[PDB]
Amino acid sequence: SFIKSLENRRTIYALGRNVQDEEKVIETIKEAVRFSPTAFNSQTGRLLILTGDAQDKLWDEIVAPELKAAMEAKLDGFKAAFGTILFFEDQAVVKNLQEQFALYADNFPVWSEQGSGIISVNVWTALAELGLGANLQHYNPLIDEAVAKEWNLPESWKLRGQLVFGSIEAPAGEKTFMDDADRFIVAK
Amino acid sequence: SFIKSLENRRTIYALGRNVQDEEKVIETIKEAVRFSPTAFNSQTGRLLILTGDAQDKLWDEIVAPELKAAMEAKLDGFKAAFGTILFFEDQAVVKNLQEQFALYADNFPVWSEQGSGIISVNVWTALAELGLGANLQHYNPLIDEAVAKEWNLPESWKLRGQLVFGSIEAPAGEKTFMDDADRFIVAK
Ligand SMILES: Cc1cc2nc3c(=O)[nH]c(=O)nc-3n(C[C@H](O)[C@H](O)[C@H](O)COP(=O)(O)O)c2cc1C
Ligand SMILES: Cc1cc2nc3c(=O)[nH]c(=O)nc-3n(C[C@H](O)[C@H](O)[C@H](O)COP(=O)(O)O)c2cc1C
Ligand SMILES: O=[N+]([O-])c1ccc(O)cc1
Ligand SMILES: O=[N+]([O-])c1ccc(O)cc1
Repeated sequence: SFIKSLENRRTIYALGRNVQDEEKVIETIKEAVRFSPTAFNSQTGRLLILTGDAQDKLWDEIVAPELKAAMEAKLDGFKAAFGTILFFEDQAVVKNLQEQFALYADNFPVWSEQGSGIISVNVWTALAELGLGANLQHYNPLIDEAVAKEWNLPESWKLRGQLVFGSIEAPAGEKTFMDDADRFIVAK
Repeated sequence: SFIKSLENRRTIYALGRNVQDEEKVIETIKEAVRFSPTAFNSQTGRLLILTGDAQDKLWDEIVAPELKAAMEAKLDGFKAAFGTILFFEDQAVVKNLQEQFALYADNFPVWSEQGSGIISVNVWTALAELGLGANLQHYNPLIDEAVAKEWNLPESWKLRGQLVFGSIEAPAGEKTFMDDADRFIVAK
């Protein structure tokens, strides 16, 4: 059931590294992105998938100093996770679409952002089906350059979000929902 | 399989009205939105679901004249569908979040757009699981006011997309995919 899959996906902050099959996890991440729709089939999403030492480096050597340097002028729960999936949008593709179809120039950035949300939650949900939890963070644009430098990423990759994932060590908290009447109108 | 569900969702342009259980369709649309994540659980998405006479009115009395009036200075494939789901984002909620958390003021519009993509494709995919096809159009902002007037929608609902849906009358066309090596980087 697809609806059940959606419902199974939740924000999980308590994450560990009790992950049985890392290759399957990577395969599933790629498939979730692969089968996600994008305007003009532009496929503007780009991923950096960090685990092990790279996961440690991101949070200890990049995020923490950047935050501390920023503040002045506990992230250990994130580091404890199995990995982080950093989602970017390729601005070179966006810009070329704007040039090729000048009529829709304003739309491509919008559709690109929508596309980021799309692939982020599809991956999030696919991981949840594997029994893994995740949470979505936004330390961009603060960590952008350090991440690009560390992993030699093209300048055209615009960081949009970081999905931290791993074994579920504590359940999701409570969540409320709007009144249906306030967000759905059905007309015959 | 969630991955299979993703793969089953495709753009279908040839749509009909051979829909067996309209109530189940409506239920599924609501559930897909309900169980979609949004920043701060803000639930900014709003839907207008048109079928029957309303579906006819949208395309004959709103979209076509607006387009023709615009051009001067065939949509029948869309009208032939069973319905249209118009996705909006509530700007009143966005603006209140900007006020309540001024630090993240710039992020909420971005996260709202991402949220629109998210609920759009979750609905799209849930409909596909029911055996229904759909396609996603963008005649906003051209039809915005006419739609708001016709169905008495709040001014704060910002139209983002229109998902046309119905029975599949012809299969999806061919689609290509990027090289994995050009969009996924895995680091240990
Ligand atoms: C576009 C988007 C941005 C989000 N930003 C953050 C964030 O920066 N930090 C965080 O901890 N959670 C973030 N969230 C998680 C939401 O708060 C969470 O999904 C929502 O409260 C619903 O809870 P659930 O994910 O358990 O279903 C974000 C979710 C979405 C869809
Ligand atoms: C954010 C977004 C905007 C899109 N805009 C349009 C559009 O305006 N008109 C249209 O016919 N298809 C539109 N598409 C459909 C894409 O072209 C289509 O999803 C992509 O080519 C992949 O094909 P598929 O949907 O069969 O998987 C849009 C898709 C997304 C995700
Ligand atoms: O014709 N159009 O306006 C389109 C067609 C496809 C698409 O992905 C976006 C816009
Ligand atoms: O603390 N934060 O920065 C947050 C927390 C939750 C959220 O949905 C967005 C931002």
